[PDB]
Amino acid sequence: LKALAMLSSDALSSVAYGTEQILIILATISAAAFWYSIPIAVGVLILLLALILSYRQIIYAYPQGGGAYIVSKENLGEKPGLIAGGSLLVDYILTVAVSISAGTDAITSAFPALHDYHVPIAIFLVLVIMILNLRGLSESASILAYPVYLFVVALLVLIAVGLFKLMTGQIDQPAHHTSLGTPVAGITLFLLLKAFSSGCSALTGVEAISNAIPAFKNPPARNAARTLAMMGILLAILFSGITVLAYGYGTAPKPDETVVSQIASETFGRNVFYYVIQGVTSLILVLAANTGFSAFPQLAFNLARDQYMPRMFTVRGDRLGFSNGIIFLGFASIVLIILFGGQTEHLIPLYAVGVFIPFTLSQTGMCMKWIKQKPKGWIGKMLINSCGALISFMVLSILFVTKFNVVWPVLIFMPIVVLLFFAIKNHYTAVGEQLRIVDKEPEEIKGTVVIVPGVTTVVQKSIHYAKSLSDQVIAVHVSFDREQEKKFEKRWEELNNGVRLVTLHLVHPFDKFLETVEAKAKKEQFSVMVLFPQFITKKRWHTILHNQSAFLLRVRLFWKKDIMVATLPYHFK
Amino acid sequence: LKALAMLSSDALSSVAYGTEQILIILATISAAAFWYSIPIAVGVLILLLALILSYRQIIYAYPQGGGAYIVSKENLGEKPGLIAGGSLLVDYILTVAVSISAGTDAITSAFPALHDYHVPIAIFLVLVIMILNLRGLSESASILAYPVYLFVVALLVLIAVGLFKLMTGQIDQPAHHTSLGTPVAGITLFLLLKAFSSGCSALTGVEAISNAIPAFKNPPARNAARTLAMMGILLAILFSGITVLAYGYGTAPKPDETVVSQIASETFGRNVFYYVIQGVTSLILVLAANTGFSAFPQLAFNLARDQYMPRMFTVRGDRLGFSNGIIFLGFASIVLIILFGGQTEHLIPLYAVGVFIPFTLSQTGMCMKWIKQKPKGWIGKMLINSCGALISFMVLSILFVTKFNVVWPVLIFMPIVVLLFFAIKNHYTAVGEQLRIVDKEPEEIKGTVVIVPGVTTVVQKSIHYAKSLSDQVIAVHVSFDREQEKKFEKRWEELNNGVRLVTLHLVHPFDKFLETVEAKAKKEQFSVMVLFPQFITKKRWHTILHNQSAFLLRVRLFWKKDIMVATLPYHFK
Ligand SMILES: [K+]
Ligand SMILES: [K+]
Ligand SMILES: [K+]
Ligand SMILES: [K+]
Ligand SMILES: [K+]
Ligand SMILES: [K+]
Repeated sequence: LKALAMLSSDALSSVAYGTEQILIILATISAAAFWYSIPIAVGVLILLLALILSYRQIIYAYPQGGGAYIVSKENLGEKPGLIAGGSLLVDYILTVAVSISAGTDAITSAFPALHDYHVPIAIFLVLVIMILNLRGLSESASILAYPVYLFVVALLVLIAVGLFKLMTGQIDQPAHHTSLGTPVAGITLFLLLKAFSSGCSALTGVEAISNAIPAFKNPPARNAARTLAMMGILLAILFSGITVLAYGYGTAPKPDETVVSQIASETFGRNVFYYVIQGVTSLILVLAANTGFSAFPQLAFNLARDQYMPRMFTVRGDRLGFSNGIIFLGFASIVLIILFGGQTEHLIPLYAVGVFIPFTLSQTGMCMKWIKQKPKGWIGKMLINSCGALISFMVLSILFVTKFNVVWPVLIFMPIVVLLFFAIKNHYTAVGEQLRIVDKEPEEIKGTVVIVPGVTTVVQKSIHYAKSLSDQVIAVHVSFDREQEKKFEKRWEELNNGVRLVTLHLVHPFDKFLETVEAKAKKEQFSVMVLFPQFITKKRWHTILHNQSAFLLRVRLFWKKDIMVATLPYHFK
Repeated sequence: LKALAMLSSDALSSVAYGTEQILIILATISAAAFWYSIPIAVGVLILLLALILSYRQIIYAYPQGGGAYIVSKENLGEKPGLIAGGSLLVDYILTVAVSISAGTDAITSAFPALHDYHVPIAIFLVLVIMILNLRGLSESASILAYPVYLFVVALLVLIAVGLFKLMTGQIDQPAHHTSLGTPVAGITLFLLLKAFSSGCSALTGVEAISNAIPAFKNPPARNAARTLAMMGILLAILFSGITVLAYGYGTAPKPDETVVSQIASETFGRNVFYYVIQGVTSLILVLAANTGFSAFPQLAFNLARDQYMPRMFTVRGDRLGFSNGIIFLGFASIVLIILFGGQTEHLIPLYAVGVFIPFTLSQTGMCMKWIKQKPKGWIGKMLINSCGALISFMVLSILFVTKFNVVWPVLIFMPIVVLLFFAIKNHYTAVGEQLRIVDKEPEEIKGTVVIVPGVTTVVQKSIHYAKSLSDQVIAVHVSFDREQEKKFEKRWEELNNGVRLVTLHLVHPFDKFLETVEAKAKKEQFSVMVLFPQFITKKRWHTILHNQSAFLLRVRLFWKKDIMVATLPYHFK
């Protein structure tokens, strides 16, 4: 069909948290008489129109379509362009944190008795999304694509009946502010732009369609651009309908419920249809967290090349770093939920800074790319991108110069990631310049000893493979607290074996024996090799509790020694 | 010297949380007119006297001295005796959780501005104790032994000056209840015994001196018994002094501060000496969490024998399961802090149930051991242990029949641990009966092939070791997205090599090639062996980002195949 839902779930889920909650909280904490919801909503829609035309330009200029990092690096260089990668990391961590925190704030308003603990509902929803991305690995075409349609039709029919109730001359909240003009004391243009900055976080979703272009099965232009156009107009009318209903009634920002909850409550009764609205909004915020997890590894893959991430992300979702990426994203999301509670009123400036550093850098890089050449309608596209850069930059600077008590994790976390990316690049240059040389051949050692550490079928199998693979093999076993080691040697010899054994009488005597046999290795020009066994079950749960003592301990011991180890599996059946 | 501090830190740290906070909370939530602090404190001291004489009996009967599990198993059997192990696990998890939660509740009363977030101070203190037990591994003789002395002398001089202020005829809180008699309506004997149960958790520390007997360097009897006697009398007079001061003033249980904070505040001003009391009480609660971590692995070692835990705990602190034990204890402590907040008002019945299942089972097992024989003063020791069992059992049943909204993790978590211990014992019996047989020798395969997966110094070293160790060796390398594989074979051959190569054109073609070469292994009676390289750095941080793609992926691939692998280290220098 179409399948725009895996990206529209990140886009149009912001009609619940960063729209009326944060904006109306700032307007009430000024003077408790708000009427600037409609002009700031129109200003946010104007900034949305600027961003959707700028990303139409970026998609029409890149059919490859990797947005917000590749353009920044290739049109800014190295020291910038990489900060776009760091801020997309902060945006991914915070989109799963903020989407889950607003999901719990919209699920502890249908059943408000469990609002005492709602930090450990957030960690539970992060954990079930992390599990269903790890072991389930669904990525299906029904569960990820039906609730966005249900949400759009649900909020549409709610906006229809709510504007119908606000119409036909009926008052449904007799307390109501003015309509036109009537300024209120204690309100500056600085505070109005403060509310415009904090309420600008409704449009943090178009980055998802600019960062997840491929698998369209058509020409890339004129199709994904029109998908982005439909998503932009749907977010526009949805956010405008929710803010015109919240200005329509009283709708104070109560510190236990959201704004869409109060809209549904005073619109269509307490509990008849209201439960499907809170249900579908919790589901949509959960799917937005899933889109954050799903769009992590494309950034990780675009940064693994050019030697900035660990190298393991080069396979693009063939399960190497997808596990480590999912675990890191979940752990940083959980520690941010813990540091900020299940609040979704403090994390919104963090998430907006994390999404409006990449918009700024992407627009500046597109501006420099359009100032490099003058091909086709030059000054118009240049002014569109530069004005978008200006308005995103003033949004970032307003969100940074205040709320500085919450955005200290960005100022800490960004130079750590930039310094680490520089260190990984320097390390891979040093490895590529020290390694990849032309040398000679070694001694051609022509002789190898095989060491193996009760008389057991696995022990006799491993010592048979030892005698097959080499000669002069040595069996050892650690002996303590009794006299049975002489009895063990006795029953060994007169039961099965005739091979050589040199027992001992824990780590320290073992590394002493290995150091002595390494002393009998260098001038003798003969190498050394230790063979281990491994017990392998069938039920896949007994990976623990069988071999993870000797294996882990002696593999930890077997560094700085230059002795090759080997494992032989038994595979219990 | 003496060094009783590593156990007295768990014992006499309970003068801050489970003494006046919980007891006075229950007494005020009845009727807000409490005078039953003194009789319930005397009843708790009588139960302390019973427990200290019963543990003097257990220590005098066992110079080996492993308490609360070994006596329960060897005098009750298997299905009981093991529940003592499960409840000591719940007691260790909850002693680190409750000690850290009371530590934060006593550090957000000296500087109360940071009382907004005090769940993430608890996780930070659990993490710094987990780190200082993992990598630091201090176990010193000054940092773990000076603050217990400082705490005892601090609370002693505070109790001295506070009773001096309550004396010399001066009122320091003009609101004061009655002294003798004067009953209050809304108070039953059921609620008085409820307060006795919830306030019985002051004496949850003598288990630490009953579970950590050795390293005394003397005769075991008459020395550790007198150490336990001094600890018992110190907890007795300390808890009695704190409760007589809290009855001396008003001392309501305010929901932001502790009881020792209000005692110090109305006793010796707001901030002159009061900061050293809150400092030393936070330090002592931190050291009690450290004692929980330190006394985990002795239980783990007494349960690893007799085939109930994973086998890796047999070395008794030689760093095998000490890491996994510390990580599990920290993770379960953190998830209990998260589920219950930084409250230390809900977790106290959980921790008291977790400490009063083992006291009950230990006293019942000692009673059956003293009913087996009639050696020396039979009926007196029998009645002492049976009365201790009765009073601990009624404390457990009162704490279980109410506060059932908080002790559902015990009723869930205990059959899971008992079922898992039964499953591990059954699994080791099945392994011991299927393995350890007498069989014949295999084919004596007499021929082995060596497989190794750019032309590199590590590649040429590994292929030289391959040619040295065996013949007919095969080099493979995965080839994709270009034509250079023919160029790679070309430059391989006319640059250095003359060995055999069979290239291919990710997991699926690799396991196809391994399945085909395994098909060329069985009727041919020749085995197969894959050699890997490993890059080893010097700075110890580059364990990641070098080899953890191919190693992890293909070792995951190399199950169900019966093919021995081998790693060869480079060790960058
Ligand atoms: K979202
Ligand atoms: K985003
Ligand atoms: K996104
Ligand atoms: K404690
Ligand atoms: K204990
Ligand atoms: K303890």
